[PDB]
Amino acid sequence: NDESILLLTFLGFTGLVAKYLAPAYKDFADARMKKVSDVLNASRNKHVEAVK
Amino acid sequence: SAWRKAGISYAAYLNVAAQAIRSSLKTELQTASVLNRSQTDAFYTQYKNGTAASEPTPI
Amino acid sequence: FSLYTIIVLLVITSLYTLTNNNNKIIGSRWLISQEAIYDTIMNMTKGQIGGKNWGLYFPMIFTLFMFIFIANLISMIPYSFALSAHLVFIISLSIVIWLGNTILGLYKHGWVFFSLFVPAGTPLPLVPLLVIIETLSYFARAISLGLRLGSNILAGHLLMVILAGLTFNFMLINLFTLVFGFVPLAMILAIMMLEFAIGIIQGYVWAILTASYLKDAVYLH
Amino acid sequence: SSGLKLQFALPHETLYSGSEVTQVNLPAKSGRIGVLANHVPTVEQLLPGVVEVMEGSNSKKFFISGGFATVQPDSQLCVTAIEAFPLESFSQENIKNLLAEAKKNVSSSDAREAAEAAIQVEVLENLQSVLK
Amino acid sequence: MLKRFPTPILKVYWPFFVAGAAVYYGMSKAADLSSNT
Amino acid sequence: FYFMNQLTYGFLLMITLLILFSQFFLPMILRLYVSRLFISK
Amino acid sequence: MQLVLAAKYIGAGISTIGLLGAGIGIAIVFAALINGVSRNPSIKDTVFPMAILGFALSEATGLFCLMVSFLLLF
Amino acid sequence: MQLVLAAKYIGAGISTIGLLGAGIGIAIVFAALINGVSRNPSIKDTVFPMAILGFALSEATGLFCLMVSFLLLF
Amino acid sequence: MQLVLAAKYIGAGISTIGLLGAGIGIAIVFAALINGVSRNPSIKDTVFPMAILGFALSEATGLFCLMVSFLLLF
Amino acid sequence: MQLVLAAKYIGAGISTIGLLGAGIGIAIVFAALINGVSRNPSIKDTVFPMAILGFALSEATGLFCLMVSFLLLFG
Amino acid sequence: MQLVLAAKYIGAGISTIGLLGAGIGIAIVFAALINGVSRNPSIKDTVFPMAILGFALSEATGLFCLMVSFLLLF
Amino acid sequence: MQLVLAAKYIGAGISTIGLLGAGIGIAIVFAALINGVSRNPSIKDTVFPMAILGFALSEATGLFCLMVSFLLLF
Amino acid sequence: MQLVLAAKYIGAGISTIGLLGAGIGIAIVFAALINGVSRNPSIKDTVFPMAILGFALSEATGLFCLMVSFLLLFG
Amino acid sequence: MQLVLAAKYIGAGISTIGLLGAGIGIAIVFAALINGVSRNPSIKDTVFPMAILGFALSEATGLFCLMVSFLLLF
Amino acid sequence: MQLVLAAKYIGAGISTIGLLGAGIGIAIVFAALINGVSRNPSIKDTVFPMAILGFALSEATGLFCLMVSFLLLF
Amino acid sequence: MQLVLAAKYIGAGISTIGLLGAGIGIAIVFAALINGVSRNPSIKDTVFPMAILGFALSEATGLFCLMVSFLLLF
Amino acid sequence: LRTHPNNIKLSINGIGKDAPTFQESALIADKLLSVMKAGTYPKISIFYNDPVSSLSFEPSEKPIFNAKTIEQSPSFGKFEIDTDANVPRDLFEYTLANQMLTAM
Repeated sequence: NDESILLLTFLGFTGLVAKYLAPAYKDFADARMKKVSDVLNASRNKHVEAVK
Repeated sequence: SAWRKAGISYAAYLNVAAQAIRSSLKTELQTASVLNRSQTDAFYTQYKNGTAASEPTPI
Repeated sequence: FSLYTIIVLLVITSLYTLTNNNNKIIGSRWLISQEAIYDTIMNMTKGQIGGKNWGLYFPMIFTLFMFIFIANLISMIPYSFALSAHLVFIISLSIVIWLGNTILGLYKHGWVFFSLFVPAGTPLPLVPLLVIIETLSYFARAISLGLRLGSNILAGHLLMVILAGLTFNFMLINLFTLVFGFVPLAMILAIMMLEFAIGIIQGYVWAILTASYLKDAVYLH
Repeated sequence: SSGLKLQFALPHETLYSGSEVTQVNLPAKSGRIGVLANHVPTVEQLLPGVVEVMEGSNSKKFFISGGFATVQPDSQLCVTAIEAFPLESFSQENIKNLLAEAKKNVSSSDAREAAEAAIQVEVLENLQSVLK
Repeated sequence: MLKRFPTPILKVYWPFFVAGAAVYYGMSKAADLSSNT
Repeated sequence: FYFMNQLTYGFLLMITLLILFSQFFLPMILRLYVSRLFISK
Repeated sequence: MQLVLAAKYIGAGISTIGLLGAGIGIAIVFAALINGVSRNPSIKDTVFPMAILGFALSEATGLFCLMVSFLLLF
Repeated sequence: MQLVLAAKYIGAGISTIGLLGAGIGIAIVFAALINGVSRNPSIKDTVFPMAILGFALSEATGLFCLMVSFLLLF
Repeated sequence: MQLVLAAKYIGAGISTIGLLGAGIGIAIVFAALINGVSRNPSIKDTVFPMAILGFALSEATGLFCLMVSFLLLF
Repeated sequence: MQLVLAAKYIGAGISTIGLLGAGIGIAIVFAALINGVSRNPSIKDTVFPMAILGFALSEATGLFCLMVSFLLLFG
Repeated sequence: MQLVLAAKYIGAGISTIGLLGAGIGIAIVFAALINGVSRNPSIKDTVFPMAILGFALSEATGLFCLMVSFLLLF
Repeated sequence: MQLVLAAKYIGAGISTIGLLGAGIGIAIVFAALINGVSRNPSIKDTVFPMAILGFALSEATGLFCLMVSFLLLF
Repeated sequence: MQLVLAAKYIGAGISTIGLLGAGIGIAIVFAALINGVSRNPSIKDTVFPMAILGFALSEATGLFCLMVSFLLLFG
Repeated sequence: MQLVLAAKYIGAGISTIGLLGAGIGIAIVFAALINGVSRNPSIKDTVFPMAILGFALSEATGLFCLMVSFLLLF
Repeated sequence: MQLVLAAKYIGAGISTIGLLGAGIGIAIVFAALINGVSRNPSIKDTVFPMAILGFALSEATGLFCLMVSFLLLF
Repeated sequence: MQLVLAAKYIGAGISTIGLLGAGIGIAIVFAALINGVSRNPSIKDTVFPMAILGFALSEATGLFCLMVSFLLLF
Repeated sequence: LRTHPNNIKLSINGIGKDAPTFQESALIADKLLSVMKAGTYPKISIFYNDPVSSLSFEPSEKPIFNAKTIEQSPSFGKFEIDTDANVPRDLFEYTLANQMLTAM
């Protein structure tokens, strides 16, 4: 069936995405989360040192 | 030819070219300046934070 | 087709409404997927239409950008949502954008807008030819925007459809149950990764072209 | 400007400095370049070879040992040089050939010395071709 | 959560609205003239 | 040439994009950015 | 009308050939554009927008070739 | 009506000849990308965008070139 | 009676292939232009008008090809 | 049979001239590869993933022209 | 009397295709203009008139092929 | 009746025209390899082994055009 | 007699194709001429003669095709 | 027996074109050969083997049209 | 008897497509020639011999196309 | 044999196109040759045998086009 | 040594024996660009005194241009360059040699 091969192929690209794109994108996204967190803590540090 | 990649550097290219030009010439052309060019005694030494002299290797 | 166009409205409305657990400043896992694209959009818009009134003339280029890139995204589902295989809407709104920048130039400049078809310095004996040289290209690039997106998306939809229909004797009766007999599936998967790539890149490049036409409209070159 | 103002300089004895010159054919990094008048500005290294300087005098062969093809927009070409080349005194074969053979024989040293030996062999071949 | 912000509605997109009206007029006039269906 | 449900509905929907998104979403992305700016000074 | 439509279709099919040059040239314009912007990182602001206008005017030729192909078809 | 569909098939073929321009264009834009990054490493993160746009445009030329083939074919 | 129009269509379709010549013309003109403006930004206002006239005349040849295509068809 | 199948096979023969572009494209792809890597060897790790992207896309368009030929040769 | 003018139109078209040489050539010599004048703008007036007199007859090559096409048409 | 085999034969003949891609392909890749080895004598051992992969890829287009031609011969 | 002149016209057109080579070459040769004079402004006086000689004989090559097109059209 | 032989001759005549690949093969192969030996006189024993391999593999696919043409001519 | 002489005329007409070889060849050989002469004029009498040999070979290819066109014509 | 002879004439007339291989080939090989002898004179005796080798091996391609054109003629 | 012993990392002796020679200076430049990799540092400072006519001296310093500021510059387009020739690095090494030799 034409509709049989299509669903299997879509499962294939979902598996490929989870195997390759999902980990790399996860690392990039978590790195950006971490960068935002450290700049927030740097802002807090600047505030508390200025108050001190 | 391969001074940048395989050779030492471009300065080595000029060094070898000048040495070949001076040495491979006529006997009467080996003047005092050519003698100074041939004679090299730059004993460079690698110092450090504690002035650890590695070695005065010839140039 | 109407119910299918509402679906893309629901998916991208949920991009933020159904994403932020408490609207945290750190951002959720799907708020990032939109602020990153927003950052890219603001970056190359200030790159291309950089100067005054760029901010006032950014939002509709942005709106076209998400329109087109989720429109390409929904063309990955196997019952591909490639505008229900009609794709004439791209042409109609490309003509709409052409009329929009034409009116932009005619109001911002007026009679100076006719100087958009002639550059700053041209030879006197050669200007009457180059004016008509540069005019018809401008009125013609009102279908060039449409056929690009139409080409890529529906070409992909019909090539996967054609490959799937052509895949009749691969494992049922054919004894070659290996990649030699499974070339259809292999090139289908290759052309689908290609399709995703060309869809995202073509959305970005059409954003560039629309920004370029807006720059030609609000400014003079 | 009419012609060129060649500035041929050496660390020991400069040759020319703002002197009128017609052709300053010099061995560029790729090949050799012909300079006649108001040449396009450019900066590029020179391999050793004859720097042909046509002036009011007769033919003047000037083999170079290193320099740059630095030309100004105002036709003030400045060919830096290290070693001069007398028209006839420098041309000798016995000592050059003996040194070339000796260097080829002692060219089997380490790779750092091997590259220098190969470059010396190539420049000796260039000298032999220049000898004519 | 949901913020209704006052943003330009037609101050900058008005030529786009004229273009939309023009395309509506073209579709309406071509539904019987240029349709040929 | 039937375009009643392909042109009109899509056109209205893209007005919904151009209005609702530019009123809500890009504004609150920029609100996130400017709030980060404000806390960062 | 049979051979007439056949030749109209053939004429459209050959008219679309008028875009091989457009296809390679609207690519080489950006190719040399990125080569130049690599030569000077900082000229992008002035080499980009006019490169895009040259792009539009270089896609124009393929644009008219498909226009005449459509005229042959329709 | 047999020769009409025959000429439809010929028109589709002579139309899909025109993707060779796309084939040259994609390769040449990527070629500009690669030698530009090669001669100086620091420009790659700026050059890659317009390289992939070079792909997008060059392929799009072929897609709309044999779009008249598909219309001819279908 | 009908293949006369068929030959008209074929001639127009083969005539509109000169458009890609103008496409190459204008495209390589722009590519050389930005290659030569990347070096010496100062040489821009003198390479502008003559660039304009050059791609103008290349597109003029291309549009004359389009015009003879139209004349053969019309 | 007859002129319809004859025209189908004529189209099958003609459609392969599009592979000119694919072949020349992969060719100049590797020509640029070899020239850029020869300019400096340290750039190989940055150019190789873009290199694989490039030649993969070139035979992707080659695949496009060959399967249009494949469809054109069949019913 | 019928295929007479049919082949006349065929010949007019296959003569009008002959504009590629002029189209590419005027622009390639003009690309030489661009790169040369970028190398040195001081001799712009030295390379300009030769260019004019050259690509004028380069377009005249077109003009001869167009004369052939017109004699093939009328 | 024999037109099917006849058209198969001209189709295969023009399908051998797919070999130009591979021919000029081998040409340019080998020549650029020669240039690269000339520029860097020490890079031959790192360019040739990768070059074999692209040689297989460029024979691939040749044998693809060959086998589509063969489908029209046998 | 009709196919005679019909193929005569077809041959004249496919002969006047051979003018594309001239239309390319006559321009590229003096393209390199101006490139050289840009590199060396004072060398025009000597690079002009043989460059325009090749230029004129390329005109002649194109004129062969023009003449044979006229022969297949006016004879 | 008549149109089949006609198609055989036509196909051989058009297929023998495919040696443009071998022609441009030798073209740019010994172009790079000469360029490399001129710029690198010492590098000859390396350029020449790859050069003759380039000649051989370019002419192989160039004459892979010629030998099928002979198979198609006879 | 109409179609055989028609074939002769058509073959004679297409035999002139070979002029790309001759014309482009002479053009490029003197393009590189004058580029080299400008890069240095001290080797005029050495580069001229293979230059006149270059006309000889390229115009010889031209004469081959001429004599095929003439033999097909006569 | 009537239409057979006509197709033989067409086959020769389309066989003679392929001389472009040799035409561009030998020409650009010897353009590189003259560039190489210009840039350095010491490489002349080393490149010239390669030049005549390319001469022979591309007149080979010219000769194959010759006798495929002549085989159908005779 | 007595001012900044930590900063110094290379010393060369036996240079001021007599009038300068080009070979020794060029070899010193090669060693400096090899072991210290002067290309990494955007700015290189060379210290050398300058007498006006006879008596008065000043510590004149001449800037050194690296390959980074040669491959790109405000006016690098005026002078024709060959990308394949690697003229940025070539000119960087040439100026490092000539300026240092004449400075010494």
